[PDB]
Amino acid sequence: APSPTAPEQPVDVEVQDLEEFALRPAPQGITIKCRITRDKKGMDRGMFPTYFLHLDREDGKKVFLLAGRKRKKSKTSNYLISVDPTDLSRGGDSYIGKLRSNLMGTKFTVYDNGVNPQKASSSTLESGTLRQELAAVCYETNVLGFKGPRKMSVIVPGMNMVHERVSIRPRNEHETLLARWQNKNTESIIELQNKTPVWNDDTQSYVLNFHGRVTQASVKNFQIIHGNDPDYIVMQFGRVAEDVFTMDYNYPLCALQAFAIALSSFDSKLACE
Repeated sequence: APSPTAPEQPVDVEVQDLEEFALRPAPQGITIKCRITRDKKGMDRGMFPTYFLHLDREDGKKVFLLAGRKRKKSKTSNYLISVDPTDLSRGGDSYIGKLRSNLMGTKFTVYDNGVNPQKASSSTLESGTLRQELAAVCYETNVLGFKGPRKMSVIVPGMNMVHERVSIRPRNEHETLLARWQNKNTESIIELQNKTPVWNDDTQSYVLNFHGRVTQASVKNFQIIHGNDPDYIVMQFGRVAEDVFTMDYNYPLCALQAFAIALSSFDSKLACE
């Protein structure tokens, strides 16, 4: 008697500590399905919106995971990412990570809530208090926007063989995620990119298969892959309504990397949506 083949059933991952969850790589074989809600409360007053990440459960329940919001006054551009929604949405500054862009809008870095290595701190520069780099996002600029979707590359800390994330605590400009990519120090990192949208001559549009989870065309819709493994979707992000988007991630990413990446797409100068 041969054994039956059963269909794979999705199981709801559970959440205890939110910070612990947010840094935990999606396990092998498991997709963490979420939605991001842009809350426009306060925009009438000149306030940047708060974005809420909720786990999108099979039973239909929505479990709060993270919130993100752009800081009022910086002459670059940055977001705080927090496990306290009230504090973030109401003007506070507690955070487990933060998303920083360059002047141009084309480069972003995701850090954790450790110490900036430019604070006059000699004491700290040595073990475990220093700022961790979690992700770097780079957006390509183009020739008047040559009738083509956004191109992005994403760099993250590499994984060990017990499938946990290394740690990258840059002490100088030489050791950032962006630096190691540019200088081809690729032992300690992973290079991801957005999956190429395929031009469809019938629809006269660029398309990807989001498998039912994205329903509206948008310049912000994307999927992230390892370049040499294009069938395996590492994360996907896309519009389902005016102020709501899905966000799904897989190994190696954790919620905070994926959310941070998604948030970077909302900022963009070349501001389109």
